[PDB]
Amino acid sequence: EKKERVEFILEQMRLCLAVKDYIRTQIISKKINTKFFQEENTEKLKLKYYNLMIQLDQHEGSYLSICKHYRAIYDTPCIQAESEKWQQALKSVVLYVILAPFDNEQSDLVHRISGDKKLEEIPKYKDLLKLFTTMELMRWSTLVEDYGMELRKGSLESPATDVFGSTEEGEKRWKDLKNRVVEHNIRIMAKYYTRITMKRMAQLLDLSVDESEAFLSNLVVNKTIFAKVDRLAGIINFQRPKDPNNLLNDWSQKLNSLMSLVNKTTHLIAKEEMIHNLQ
Amino acid sequence: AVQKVVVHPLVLLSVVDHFNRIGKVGNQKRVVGVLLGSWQKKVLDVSNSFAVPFDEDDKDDSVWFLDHDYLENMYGMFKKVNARERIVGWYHTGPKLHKNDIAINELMKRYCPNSVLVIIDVKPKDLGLPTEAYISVEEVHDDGTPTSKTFEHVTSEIGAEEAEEVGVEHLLRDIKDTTVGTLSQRITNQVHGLKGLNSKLLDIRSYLEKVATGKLPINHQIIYQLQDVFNLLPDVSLQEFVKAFYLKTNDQMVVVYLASLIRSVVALHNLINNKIANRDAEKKEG
Amino acid sequence: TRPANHRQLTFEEIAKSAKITVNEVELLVMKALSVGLVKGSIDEVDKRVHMTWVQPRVLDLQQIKGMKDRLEFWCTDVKSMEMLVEHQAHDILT
Amino acid sequence: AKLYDNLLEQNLIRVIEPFSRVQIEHISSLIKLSKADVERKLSQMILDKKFHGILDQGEGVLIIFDEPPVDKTYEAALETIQNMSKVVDSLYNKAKKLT
Amino acid sequence: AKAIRDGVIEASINHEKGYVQSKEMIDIYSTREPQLAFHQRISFCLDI
Repeated sequence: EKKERVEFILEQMRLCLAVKDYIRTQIISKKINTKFFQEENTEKLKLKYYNLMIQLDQHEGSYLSICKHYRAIYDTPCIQAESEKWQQALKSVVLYVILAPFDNEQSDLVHRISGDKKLEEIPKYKDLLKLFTTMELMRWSTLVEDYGMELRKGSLESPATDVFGSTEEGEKRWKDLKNRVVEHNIRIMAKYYTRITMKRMAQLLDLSVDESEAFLSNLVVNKTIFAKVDRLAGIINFQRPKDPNNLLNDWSQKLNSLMSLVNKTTHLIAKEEMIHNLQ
Repeated sequence: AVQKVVVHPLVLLSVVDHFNRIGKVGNQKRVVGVLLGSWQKKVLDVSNSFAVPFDEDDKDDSVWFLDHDYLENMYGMFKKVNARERIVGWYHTGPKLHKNDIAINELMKRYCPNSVLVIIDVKPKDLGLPTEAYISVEEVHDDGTPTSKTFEHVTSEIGAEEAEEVGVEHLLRDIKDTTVGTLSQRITNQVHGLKGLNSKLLDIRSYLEKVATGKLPINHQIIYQLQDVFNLLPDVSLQEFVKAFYLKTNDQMVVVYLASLIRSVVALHNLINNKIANRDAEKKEG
Repeated sequence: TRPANHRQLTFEEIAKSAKITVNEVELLVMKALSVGLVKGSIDEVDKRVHMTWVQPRVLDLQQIKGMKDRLEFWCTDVKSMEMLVEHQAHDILT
Repeated sequence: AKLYDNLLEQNLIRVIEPFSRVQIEHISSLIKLSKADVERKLSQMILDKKFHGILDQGEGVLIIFDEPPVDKTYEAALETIQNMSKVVDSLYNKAKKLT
Repeated sequence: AKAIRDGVIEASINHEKGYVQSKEMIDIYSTREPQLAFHQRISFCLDI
């Protein structure tokens, strides 16, 4: 049986949520996340399976398990024709790509949400992904004055009220959005910045040198951003290893690129002579 | 698109013998024919070929003919004797890129999608590999003509085969610089290699012939690569190149020192194996 | 214009040649590296940048003189280094 | 207690990581511990060689530096030497005795 | 002074003060002396 048993067994997971029991909820949802190839008449039912799967992923930190969740509540063929209830579907399809942790899944997820005709009807949220796509971001206070106000505006206020209203999960979105904007500096800082002073970076993060060291610490002990900081001269630097072999090694790389390069023109010249000095 | 080509010695001689068999015309005839073979795994292959009857007049040199009935019957015989073998393109004898070799490809492109041509050499002399293949590309572009189409050379080499190598090495019997040791690379690429770089330095000098005197178009699409070469000329000797260079030379010569260190002792052991073969043979035999 | 000997300019030199202040030339050149017309590293504490790759431009019949001359004695370094190979590597293979 | 040694040193490798040099007065503040036992304990790290670096007595700057040295190349060519020396010692036993 | 002059030791004497300073010269490996200490023995070991 395809529908009724599923309707029976997806009921009691919200009862486990009334227990505040996720360890049972995910096991009894493991029965049904493999239940598919039935997308013919189940209009609201799979959407109830998803809306009982907002919280199992929403509670602890899982801001990237909600990816296929939120595009899966972009997926359902009814939602396309309830535009303002579909406007909050444009909200939930963008309020995680920031919020998901840094990943290759995020770095192509920006392309999975990018290139859409009907998502860019919101003029803000093409620019939001444009910011984390492009170069240096305007700190945090120069950002929240431009976009911490449109969350109340538009026909789109409700998952932005899932960002606003809860001050604790919401505060986790203030500090996770704040994590993405304080991190977005640090990425390209490590990319282009050979050796920068500590005060210049604490000034481009608009906060303390101590909290700046807390930001650089948990990422270099994460070793996702390697840095060699200083607490005597404030002279920090990024990607400064000893390099015994990469000098001549990448020099040999320059040789091979060079020989390919001088090989590139040689077979190109002869036809350029034969188009004006053939006959 | 097309990576490279595979040319066999069988097709290599299978053009030249036809140049011999029409060599009795004396005056002028280019060996143009039909190139057969496959292309698989994005690698072009050339296995069989034949030549088409072709004539050409110097006055009104924009007129070509291929007896396509002869193209149908003999290739039907060839598909018949070998269904695996099929068409792969065409060829012309290619001294210096004759002018009907812009549409010969457009004439018979209705058979092969990438109807490739092959320039061969009739008088074999160079310091490299005298086997050429172009490919057709067209452009509604830049500034030459609103209808513009110029061939581009795909890299070309002689494909070998286990079947044909018995005939290759059988019919060489002349000289073969095997015993690949410390000096095979020295002569195939360190002696021959720098003189390989000689002609590649010479060809940009042959383009440099237009400073004020050569052909009327000037650069446009030549000078980005030219600026890129002198832009990408390698790093000078001021840093760790000499250091880490001396480090790694200073490490490689350790291994050389160990190898020479063993080899003498080995040959010494061999001489002791000779003096046992001398001293206890002189008294025994006499 | 700078040769491949140094090609290392400073933010004071950008602040002179482009008369734009100290706190905006880095935002200029981060945008320049984002666009990709120039390819070089940025030092903050020595106030210098190590520019390596420039966008190629066009040129008249005068730059081909300098490129011709830097080519010409570069030929004979290949002749000269090859000459030891032919002379000393003569008896290894005739 | 012994778990507290490994937890003490687990923090002690944790905060010491991101830099090359610091004064002992900041790491005493940042682990929130003293300076004498931390100075002796860091000395025990660079005595037991579990952490390596150097220390200062004038103000307590810990200079941290690491590279993995080339080791495989020289000694593995060096024990072949003392093999072959014994081989030449055996060459006495078929060469010096014989001819 | 002649120990400086003839080669041997390099660094300076503060002849006014009296201390003779000496610099720490390490990394003689990338200094291409032990390549010569090789090549003397490379050639000879090939010879033997």
